[PDB]
Amino acid sequence: SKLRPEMLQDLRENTEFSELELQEWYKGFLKDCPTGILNVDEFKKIYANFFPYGDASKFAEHVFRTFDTNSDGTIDFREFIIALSVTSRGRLEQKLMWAFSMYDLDGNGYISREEMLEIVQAIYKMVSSVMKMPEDESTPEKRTEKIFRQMDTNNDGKLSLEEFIRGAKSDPSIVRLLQCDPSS
Ligand SMILES: [Ca+2]
Ligand SMILES: [Ca+2]
Ligand SMILES: [Ca+2]
Repeated sequence: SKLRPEMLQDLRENTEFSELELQEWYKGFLKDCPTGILNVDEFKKIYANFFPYGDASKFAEHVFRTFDTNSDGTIDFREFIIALSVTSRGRLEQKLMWAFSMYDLDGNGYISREEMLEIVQAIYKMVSSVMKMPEDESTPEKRTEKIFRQMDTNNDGKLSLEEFIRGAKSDPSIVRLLQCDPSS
């Protein structure tokens, strides 16, 4: 019912959750996923709460690939909570590291254009029914077109991690966030 003391400490180190929150998350996790393992179909049902199932499905699949760090087809409680912790309470630097690890489809250390386009397409499909887009990045190809041509510094047609991180920071939602840096 409850995390072992040895387990608990490993997760306090690798997440930004308190012990109480970890115990509460674990209980609730087993509550909702009795096997102790989340598979892809389950993960799609989670996303389907927030956006329509069919639409959200391909994005969900990519997220799952990334959460599933050992890459076996399921997510244990550890992979879940660590992924949750990073994405929801991580440093900005390490959020983008994780986002990069998602876009780099074949895990070679570079995002190719066709890797980018693919993710961007999935985000657009999930969202299509409910958010209405800017004007110039209001099509996956157009967007992928903006991103590369703002982020590919050395022009090899690939994004390195450092290119990725630097460029993301001129996203408006980051430009906003950064105005809240408590270093004033
Ligand atoms: Ca796994
Ligand atoms: Ca790649
Ligand atoms: Ca490059």
